Amino acid sequence: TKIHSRSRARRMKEAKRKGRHSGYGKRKGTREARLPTKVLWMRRMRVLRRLLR
Amino acid sequence: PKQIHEIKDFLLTARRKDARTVKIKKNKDMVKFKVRCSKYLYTLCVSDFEKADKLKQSLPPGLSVQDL
Amino acid sequence: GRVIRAQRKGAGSVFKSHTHHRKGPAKFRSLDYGERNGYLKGVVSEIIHDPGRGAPLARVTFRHPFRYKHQKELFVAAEGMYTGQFIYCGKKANLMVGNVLALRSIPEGAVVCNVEHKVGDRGVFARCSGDYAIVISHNPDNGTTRIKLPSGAKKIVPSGCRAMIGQVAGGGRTEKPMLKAGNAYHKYRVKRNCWPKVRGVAMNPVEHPHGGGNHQHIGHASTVRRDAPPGQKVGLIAARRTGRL
Amino acid sequence: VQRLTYRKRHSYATKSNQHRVVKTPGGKLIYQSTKKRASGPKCPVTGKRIQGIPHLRPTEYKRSRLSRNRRTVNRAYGGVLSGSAVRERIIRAFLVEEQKIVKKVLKIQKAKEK
Amino acid sequence: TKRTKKAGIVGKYGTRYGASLRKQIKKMEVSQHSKYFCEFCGKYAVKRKAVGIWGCKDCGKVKAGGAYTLNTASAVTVRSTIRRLREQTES
RNA sequence: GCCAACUCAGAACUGGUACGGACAAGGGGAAUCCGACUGUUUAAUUAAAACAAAGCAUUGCGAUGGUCCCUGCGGAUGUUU
RNA sequence: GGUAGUAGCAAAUAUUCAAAUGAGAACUUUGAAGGCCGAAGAGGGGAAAGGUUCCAUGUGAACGGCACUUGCACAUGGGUUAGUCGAUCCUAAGGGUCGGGGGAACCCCGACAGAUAGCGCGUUUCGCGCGUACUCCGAAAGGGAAUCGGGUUAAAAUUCCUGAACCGGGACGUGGCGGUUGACGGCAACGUUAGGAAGUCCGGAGACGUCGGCGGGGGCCUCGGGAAGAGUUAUCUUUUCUGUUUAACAGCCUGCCCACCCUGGAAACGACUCAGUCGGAGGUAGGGUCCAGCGGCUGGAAGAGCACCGCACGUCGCGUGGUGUCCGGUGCGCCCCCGGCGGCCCUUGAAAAUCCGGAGGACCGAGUGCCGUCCACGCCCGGUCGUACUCAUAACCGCAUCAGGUCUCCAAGGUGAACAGCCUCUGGUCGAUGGAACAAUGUAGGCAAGGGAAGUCGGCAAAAUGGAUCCGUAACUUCGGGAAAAGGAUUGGCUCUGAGGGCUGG
RNA sequence: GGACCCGAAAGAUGGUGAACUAUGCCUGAGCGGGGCGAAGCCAGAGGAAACUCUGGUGGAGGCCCGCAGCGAUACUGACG
Ligand SMILES: [K+]
Ligand SMILES: [K+]
Ligand SMILES: [K+]
Ligand SMILES: [K+]
Ligand SMILES: [K+]
Ligand SMILES: [K+]
Ligand SMILES: [K+]
Ligand SMILES: [K+]
Ligand SMILES: [K+]
Ligand SMILES: [K+]
Ligand SMILES: [K+]
Ligand SMILES: [K+]
Ligand SMILES: [K+]
Ligand SMILES: [K+]
Ligand SMILES: [K+]
Ligand SMILES: [K+]
Ligand SMILES: [K+]
Ligand SMILES: [K+]
Ligand SMILES: [K+]
Ligand SMILES: [K+]
Ligand SMILES: [K+]
Ligand SMILES: [K+]
Ligand SMILES: [K+]
Ligand SMILES: [K+]
Ligand SMILES: [K+]
Ligand SMILES: [K+]
Ligand SMILES: [K+]
Ligand SMILES: [Mg+2]
Ligand SMILES: [Mg+2]
Ligand SMILES: [Mg+2]
Ligand SMILES: [Mg+2]
Ligand SMILES: [Mg+2]
Ligand SMILES: [Mg+2]
Ligand SMILES: [Mg+2]
Ligand SMILES: [Mg+2]
Ligand SMILES: [Mg+2]
Ligand SMILES: [Mg+2]
Ligand SMILES: [Mg+2]
Ligand SMILES: [Mg+2]
Ligand SMILES: [Mg+2]
Ligand SMILES: [Mg+2]
Ligand SMILES: [Mg+2]
Ligand SMILES: [Zn+2]
Repeated sequence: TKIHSRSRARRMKEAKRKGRHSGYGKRKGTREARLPTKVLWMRRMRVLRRLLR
Repeated sequence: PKQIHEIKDFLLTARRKDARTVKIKKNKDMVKFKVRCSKYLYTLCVSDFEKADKLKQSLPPGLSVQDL
Repeated sequence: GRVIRAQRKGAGSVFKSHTHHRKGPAKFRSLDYGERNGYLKGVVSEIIHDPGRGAPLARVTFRHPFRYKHQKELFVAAEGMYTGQFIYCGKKANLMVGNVLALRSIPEGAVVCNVEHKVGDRGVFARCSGDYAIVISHNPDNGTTRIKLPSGAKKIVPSGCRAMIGQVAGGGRTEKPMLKAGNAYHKYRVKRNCWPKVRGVAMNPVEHPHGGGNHQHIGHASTVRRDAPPGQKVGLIAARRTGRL
Repeated sequence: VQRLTYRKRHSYATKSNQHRVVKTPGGKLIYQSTKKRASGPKCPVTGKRIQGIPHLRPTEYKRSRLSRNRRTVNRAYGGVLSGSAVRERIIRAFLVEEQKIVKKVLKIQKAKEK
Repeated sequence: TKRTKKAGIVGKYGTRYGASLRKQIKKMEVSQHSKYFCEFCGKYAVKRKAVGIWGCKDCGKVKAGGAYTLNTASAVTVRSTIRRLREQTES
């Protein structure tokens, strides 16, 4: 099979985890499309309710 | 296919008329005895090779036996 | 020179009623000895929605008078009736909402629904949601009861005609504005192909007396003869008057 | 990324054309037809499911295909009415018969008095 | 926060159909979607299933009532009239 | 102690101020006329202010009936009121 | 005939080198290179429609708008295998009818004017009891009895081969089960492979809209470790790439979200979801029952498949042997299925065949054999027709190998909000007659100093604006909007800092 | 009278088409990613009270940008 490597993708993932390529010039979707506040609220509610329990 | 968990039940199954053939598979960790009947294939797993050999000796004379 | 829409209605085949999802006709029990002389008890098992009908319907289970089986009926629901309620049909049935009684046993001033016209016809008057008939008076000499119908007309019927006590459930439906064409589309989709309606003055002359003209206008009186032939009888048919009150 | 095709000449995604993807011992994915989801028996009085009976297609309940214990419940009206419904029916029957006896006795006593 | 000054439920219609019609339909919108007291089990669990049909989620009783309200105004009057006539007949 | 994800917000340094680097992707404002709006229309010159629409008003009719189809017999509205 | 060897052959990025064959090669085949389709494909299948176009061999002439050694052309042969996939069965809108009513009649209405088909029990084949005028056609997407891997052809396969199952029907034999004539256990939900029964009656499944959130399962995507092979290696790279599989069916286990049962009796109210909601009509809590599964283990089943490493014939052994197929993580991810809530309706979103269960108990048997038995095993059978192939920038229609039209299933990686645009992997493909030149005029696509609509009927066309983050936003208004009004600022790379979690252990 | 030959727009009679298109009915199938943020619900602040205000949650609409699908405004572009 023809070569199609994932090394560049893995390196880019590492850089993004380090915090690279995440500025205002690298964002196309809205904050909501990137990560819904509903998802964030659900996570927070689950965490806090589990702690209280 | 069905599994028999007892050597006595395996012998009872192999003694019946419709038992066509017996196949003995020799795996690394056990021995499998398979009886071909009219409706189902009955498999008995023996962990110990000594009881496996004893069963092989105890197989009825009139039943064909083959080794794998 | 073309058949008009009102004329084409009668042939049907696209103007037939849409009845695929309906639950069968709603009517009283067939009049029999038990209802004629005593009373018969049934139980309300379900209240259901009948598509194309504003009023809800009630499924009622009765014990067959002379057979070992269940007698199943579908009544036009009266307001206030509930599942598990006991319904009593007959001449001796008590005067309670939901019971079916002969008009001879219903005192004057009573509110009833699904009133029979002919004894045993199983109900033809005052069946729509929120509608009712009112018992006015009795005439024992000829055995006839007078009733006021929803339209306000007074009608004389045989005193043996049956009627359910109370008014039809679902009243006040027409008060709500629909606000949009989609609601009317949904409403008439389960009734018949009668919507939307094209105005006669918007058509060409060939297909309507109101059609034609360089301006939109009827061009002649919209009141027509009672004996005007089909295709010519459009507008306000046999109007005794027009305009505001 | 193996892409699949229908195994039959049904080319439309209807309710009766539901499939699952299964990996065969030959190392390749394949479709396998799956039966439509069916609701099990329901109690007419309470409207809730009847316990002790699996939810299968009507033909899967055939006696030759399903064991008796799997399609029977050992109680009066078992498999048809729920336990609470049966209890309610028994209590109603007993109490109504008792009240009928009471009414008959009261009528007899009134007739004797008059 | 007070999301709407006066629109309330009819805010779903935006700026369509006219203020008078929106206000007129507000009453039905509120009533048909409100919960109602159940006389059979003493709970506020009666909800409209379809026009004229009101079912209780707790005890399961289903009643025939008004198109957009559990009890129409005329229903009480009819009940009172029927009760008066029945009492007159029975006495 | 062992694992786990990409979201967010800040601070330095740095490039010929380049950086949503291709791609992707509203021009805006002040008024008049018409139609309320969404919808529909002359397949192959007209998509519109035309048609429909919710809303408003008028007319007939209680079944031995109103409207309509049919040579006739009988039918649609009507599983209706 | 002139027109005239003239008009034309120009959309869908693109071909090049070497060799083989052949009289003849830009166009056939092999290899190499350079490109495209870019998964809502130029890939892999179906429905209709076509009808042999499917596969092999060969080829004078015609045809394939240049050419051909070639082929969806021509000629000679071959090819479509079913109890399990469909039709077949059911009924939908409706269609066709008896009788009756009309009609000169062809015919019209259609169960509406009427002694219905028949159905069960025991039998001297006769008797008894039920019997509301169509037991007809109508879906290769509605409903619905049953099959799975592995292998195999030039062309067929869930149909052929092997192995292993299942469904329907028939008849008996053996064993087992009940007789307290018609089982046992659990307080209960209910459990156990069996465990009476006729007319009659009742319930359920089949069986159902749409939208939104959340949760579970299968497949895919993705990260790490072990091992096998391959790619790169002037330099670095424990790194890059590929694969590391488990079908129907049987048993056991488990028991999501719900539902249900037992103990007990609650305000200082508690429990609880993302959202709701629940509780003296019995909550929390403790303990159980049941339901789904495309969940787990075992048999099937490693003997199979795949990868790797060897020996051998070396013209025809479909030959012969070994090693591995292992252990974890992650998620508003993508496709499908399921569960449970909530929103919407003047809209409430089929029927029947068929199957299961239940109410009743007429009737029925014996003492070492009788009567029953939906239990286990054993035995036999399973018709007819379709099945090749295309499904389209040449296999259907459009007079054609026409840039048009024609229903639907599957759907990788990167960037990015994104089945947007752009690039890439599997798969496919370079098929649009070729060569030389770069005049005018055109078609399509750009740029242009200074001015900026003076052009024009008219800003037609083009240009300008555009994503995201922050600040800010007027008149008017039906108070819902206007609104992205308007108007301003920022955006790369690199190196960091802070915040936001899970499991285990008293 | 066919009436030297050829020629109408029409009229009548009897049959055939809803494989295109129009409408009703039955049964199936299909429709990214974002924006605005109505009911309902939670918490907090102000106030003497009445009551008002704020921050969250949720996800309504014949609502908006927009892919597929469906359609067809302008160039009065190409072709003609
Ligand atoms: K005419
Ligand atoms: K219409
Ligand atoms: K109109
Ligand atoms: K006119
Ligand atoms: K006018
Ligand atoms: K059971
Ligand atoms: K719209
Ligand atoms: K419009
Ligand atoms: K338009
Ligand atoms: K109009
Ligand atoms: K009539
Ligand atoms: K040749
Ligand atoms: K006749
Ligand atoms: K008939
Ligand atoms: K079918
Ligand atoms: K096989
Ligand atoms: K269906
Ligand atoms: K729903
Ligand atoms: K299967
Ligand atoms: K029984
Ligand atoms: K085939
Ligand atoms: K086809
Ligand atoms: K100008
Ligand atoms: K001018
Ligand atoms: K002449
Ligand atoms: K058609
Ligand atoms: K349709
Ligand atoms: Mg997103
Ligand atoms: Mg006008
Ligand atoms: Mg007549
Ligand atoms: Mg797709
Ligand atoms: Mg060929
Ligand atoms: Mg006849
Ligand atoms: Mg039949
Ligand atoms: Mg919605
Ligand atoms: Mg991924
Ligand atoms: Mg192996
Ligand atoms: Mg019984
Ligand atoms: Mg033709
Ligand atoms: Mg991304
Ligand atoms: Mg058609
Ligand atoms: Mg737009
Ligand atoms: Zn209640």
